[PDB]
Amino acid sequence: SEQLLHNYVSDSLLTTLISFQEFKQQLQSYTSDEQQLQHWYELLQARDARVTSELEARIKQFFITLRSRLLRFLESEQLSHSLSLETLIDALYKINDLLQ
Amino acid sequence: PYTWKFLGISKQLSLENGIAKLNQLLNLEVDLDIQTIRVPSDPDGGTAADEYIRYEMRLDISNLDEGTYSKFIFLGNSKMEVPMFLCYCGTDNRNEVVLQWLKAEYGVIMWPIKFEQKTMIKLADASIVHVTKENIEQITWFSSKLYFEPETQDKNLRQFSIEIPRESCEGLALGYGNTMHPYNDAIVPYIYNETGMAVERLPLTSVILAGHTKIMRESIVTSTRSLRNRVLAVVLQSIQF
Amino acid sequence: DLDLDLESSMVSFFVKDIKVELFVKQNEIVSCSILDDIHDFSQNNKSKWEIALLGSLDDLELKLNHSFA
Amino acid sequence: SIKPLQIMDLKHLTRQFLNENRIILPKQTWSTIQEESLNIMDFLKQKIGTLQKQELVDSFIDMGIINNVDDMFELAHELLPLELQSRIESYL
Amino acid sequence: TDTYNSISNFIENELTALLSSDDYLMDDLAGPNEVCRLLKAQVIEKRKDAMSRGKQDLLSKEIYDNESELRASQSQQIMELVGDIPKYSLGSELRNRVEGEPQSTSIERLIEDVLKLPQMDLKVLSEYSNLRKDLILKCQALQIGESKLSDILSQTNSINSLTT
Amino acid sequence: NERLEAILSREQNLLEETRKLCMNLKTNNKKRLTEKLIQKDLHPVLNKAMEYTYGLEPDGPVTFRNDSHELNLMLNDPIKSTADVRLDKEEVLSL
Amino acid sequence: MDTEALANYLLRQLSSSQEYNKKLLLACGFQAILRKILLDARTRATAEGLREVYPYHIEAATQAFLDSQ
Amino acid sequence: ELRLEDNYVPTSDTLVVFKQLMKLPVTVLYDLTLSWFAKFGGSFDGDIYLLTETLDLLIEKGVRRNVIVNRILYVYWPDGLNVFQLAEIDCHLMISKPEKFKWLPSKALRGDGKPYVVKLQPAKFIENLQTDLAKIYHCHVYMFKHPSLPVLITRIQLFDSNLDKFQGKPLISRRPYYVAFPLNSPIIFHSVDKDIYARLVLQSISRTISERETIIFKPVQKIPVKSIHNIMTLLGPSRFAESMGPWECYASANFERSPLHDYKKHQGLTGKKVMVREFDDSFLNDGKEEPEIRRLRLEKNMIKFKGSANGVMSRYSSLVPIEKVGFTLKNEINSRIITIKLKFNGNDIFGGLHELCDKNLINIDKVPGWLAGENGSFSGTIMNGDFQREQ
DNA sequence: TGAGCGGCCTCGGCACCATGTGACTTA
DNA sequence: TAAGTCACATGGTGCCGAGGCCGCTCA
Repeated sequence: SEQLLHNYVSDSLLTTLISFQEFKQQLQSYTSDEQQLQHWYELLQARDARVTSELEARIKQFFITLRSRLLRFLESEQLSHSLSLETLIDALYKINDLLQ
Repeated sequence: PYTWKFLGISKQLSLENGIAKLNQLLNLEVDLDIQTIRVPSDPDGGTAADEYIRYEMRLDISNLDEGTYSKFIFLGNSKMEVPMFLCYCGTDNRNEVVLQWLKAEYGVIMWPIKFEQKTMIKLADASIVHVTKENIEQITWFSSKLYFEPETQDKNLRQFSIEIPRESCEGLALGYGNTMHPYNDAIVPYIYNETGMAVERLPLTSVILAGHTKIMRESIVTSTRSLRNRVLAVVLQSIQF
Repeated sequence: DLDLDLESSMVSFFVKDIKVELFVKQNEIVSCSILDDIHDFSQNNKSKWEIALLGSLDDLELKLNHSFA
Repeated sequence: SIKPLQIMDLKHLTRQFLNENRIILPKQTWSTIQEESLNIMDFLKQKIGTLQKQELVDSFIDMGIINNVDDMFELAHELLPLELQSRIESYL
Repeated sequence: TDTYNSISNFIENELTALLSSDDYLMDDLAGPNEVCRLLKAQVIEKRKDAMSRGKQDLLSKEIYDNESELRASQSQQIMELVGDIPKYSLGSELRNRVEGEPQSTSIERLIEDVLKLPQMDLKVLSEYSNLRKDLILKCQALQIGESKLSDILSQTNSINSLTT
Repeated sequence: NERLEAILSREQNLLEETRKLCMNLKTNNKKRLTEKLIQKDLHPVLNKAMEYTYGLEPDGPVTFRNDSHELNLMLNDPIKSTADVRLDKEEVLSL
Repeated sequence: MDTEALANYLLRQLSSSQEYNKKLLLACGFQAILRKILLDARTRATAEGLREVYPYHIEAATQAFLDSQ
Repeated sequence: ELRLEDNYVPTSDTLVVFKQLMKLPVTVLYDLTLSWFAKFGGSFDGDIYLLTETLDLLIEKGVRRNVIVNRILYVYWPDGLNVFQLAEIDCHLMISKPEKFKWLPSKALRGDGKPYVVKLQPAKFIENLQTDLAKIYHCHVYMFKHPSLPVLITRIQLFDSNLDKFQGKPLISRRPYYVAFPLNSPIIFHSVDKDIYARLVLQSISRTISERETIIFKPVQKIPVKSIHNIMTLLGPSRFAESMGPWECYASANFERSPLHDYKKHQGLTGKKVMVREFDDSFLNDGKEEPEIRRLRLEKNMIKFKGSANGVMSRYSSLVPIEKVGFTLKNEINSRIITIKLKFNGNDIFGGLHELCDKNLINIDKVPGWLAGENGSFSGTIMNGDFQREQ
């Protein structure tokens, strides 16, 4: 389930979509220095790994919160269609008083 | 679904002469057929003066439907008060030209034919007895349906029908005995005995034989391409004075 | 003022203002319902009255005239 | 709403054409052609926005309907009353 | 509940708009200008037919299908696991007594319902069985007392007839 | 749509349970007829009730339903109990 | 509902005598489109053998017509 | 939450409501306006007594109903009529014009097969029905008692879901389904509808009536009959049920009085005037017959078709007009089953047959019981002389 | 003179049996 | 080749809700 979200996130990352070869091929206009391009690509990898981890953290939190809230809804529905034994005991006590 | 309109004729007109004038007027050759039928072959229906003259005029052009197949059937007997009637099917506009020519050539008085209740019962009797090439008469049983449209105050009873299945009709006929008029002798008395209805008095608009024909008060429509001799004869005794 | 159905089984009437409605079988009351609620009127006394009102019809008339006073 | 046509408008428009040439339209086909009238009008307005003399007959030649102005005022003959087709003939 | 709007809104808020804004801001602050514009140009170029609303709608529909399969699973688990006596296995007067009385207090229906009362922590179950057995004894005593009272009423009828 | 799916699942579960209960009741009644009262332990005065009840199917419960209105009859009705909980005379006398 | 009513429809869609003639010719062209489309619909229905036409028939016919236009 | 309360406003066409209130008279409009403003209120500003005085000024002004219809649809409630209003106007149309509605009867069978005499606690029944139908559709139900008949007529209205259609936020209504509950009768009258929503409403009604043992509704007739009074006369809990046609004298009891009555006025002492009926076949053989014996044969036909000499009171109109009946008479003539299917059509079958009997077209001495109006509005098969109805 | 209800009635959509003909088999 | 069985596709009777004009109709 979360694999779809992970694939959607990873398929739209700059490092996964653009390689370092394409990075250097595109950025020949401003600087031809390979060291500065490598440093900028390292910064790109650091920042997109950081935001990838942060997106993973928020989607995990979203999934757990959604599952917990909808599971409480399911539990409330099941309790609505079920009967607790203590209320049955109280009703039987009232009926016992009536028969008494 | 070939509706036959019926018209009586005041004179015994002979069609084997003068039809070339009609051919010249219509610019086409008609296929006139001459037959001498003897319809009441049963001993109880008469044994003398039973011969009729049957003319089958046909505006033959092509055979696809009644738009080119408006037949004309004439029946005649010289030993009657009224000697001739015609019946024609189809809806071609040349049919009224043929009627106008017949009037203006033979000087005949022609009026439409209306059937009474007992006439309709006798016609339903006539339309099941079939003549065979071996010179025998066969009663083909059809699931009839008497259909009434009474006129009552405030339109209380608009219409009512009496459906009679085929096997019940033949059971009634065999219960009555060996007869050759099943509806008038077995079916109608059984209806009168059971439901109290005298259908010869009630307003009867049509009796429907399923798959064969459904005759009405002013027209007879038949699935079969022609009209059998018994129906023509009963129509001929119907218009007598 | 009271309302009777066709077989006089499902009825409703007011004793003073209390809407007492009854389901009664053959010459014997099998069900009762006190509907009208007064601020002085309670619910346990209501249930006790509903249980007491069950029984025969002549007994209902006698006990209703008894509790009316 | 205001721009789409109605079903009874299409009955009154093409009822005689479906009667002379035997066409049977169920209600689903009627709703479908009511939907299609909007698409046809949008396509006609996209092809021809403004109206002057030569461009309409050139477009109708490009439409594949006609081949000349003779086809124009013969098609107008079978779709207009006598005064209107005479007026169109005076216009062409 | 409304799970599908929450999923779609979470996608379109925290997944694509946040990604675009964060990518633009990080590429602007990486240094510079022309570098950022060009790199944004090709990353927009290769993400064609992938960030479109049809793709997010299909992703939301597929994750909804997965979640609905999980809902079917946990629904079977939560329906197959019952804790106490369920509904429709007990009388209508009992059910009405459970969730607020309908003012129709009938002795006969109560007797008929608690005569059909089902039987099974341990102390609650033992208390329920003891209460059910006590109510069965109440019903038995009620029928015996009614028949006895009818007999005594017939006897008193005959006695008063003789006395009068 | 999900709510109606849950409703249909509950109704189908109830239908399967009811059909299973009906088939179980039919087989249980057949087995109880076959294994309990048709054996040699049947009291001989019930041999005639069995004859019209299962042997060939009159003079039985129809006769009593005629007589209970002909005579305005009652009998000593059974004390209604469940799950083999027999009546406790000491308990009801103390009650 | 005459062709002049359809011309009124077209003018109220776009909102002297020469423009009225232009719109009347446009209405004639619209009727020509509808007649050709319905003729193609009957042609395909008769090709499949059905007596009447259906939405998929006329949708395929109009897609084939707009493919050439 | 899916149940529909009595304050929601649906999207209804203003012209349909406009032509709907045209049929109501002015006094029911007056009563409806005061009841509506006392219960729910309106966009018009004023006291309840002030609005009563305003409607009073309207009714001694003698104004036409069109003006007050425009008022209550344009200033009192301009946004739209509430569901309670839309149900109550249509129920008032049902009360005003009962002949415009057709009903279908259905017996309330239960358990073993004995019919269940249905009894309703109306407020609890409405609450339970609305909660039951709320699980499936957006349902509003309204219930009222007939001013004349002893029935309880409900009205169940179901609401559905909803080129670019712009925006409506609507809840489109369907045609309402009416189920009429007589007070103590297993027979249940419901409106003529065979779609899935009518089946849903009848199913939910059967599930919510019962509450003790499962109840199924089995339809006892498939030909609808108009005029709810007539279907209570036919299938309702009255004496005229199972005594119709020649046996309406027993249902009306006009021929015997109490045994505590004067015995000088007994039927056996004063006697009755009759005619010798000829058992020989003489009807088919036969003018200006005597006007006293003509009155006697007219009385004979009147007795045969309506049960009473003077009838239950032009004069051919029966107690209940019947639209369609079909009888399938079967006999055994020498080990052959002979079936005759008689179908009828009209506004009053047995009145028309009575008129045909008066015109000497049908023998009144041979017209059977089922043709005479016995077990009326029931179509069935006559085998061995016994009429069993169809299903 | 003017609004107005009620029988009429036809449109047409649906429901069902009825029906004629080609394809195919039997003798 | 005459007769039979078959599904098939169209013919047709009956039914009914919607709605319109009519038909007086009455103030």
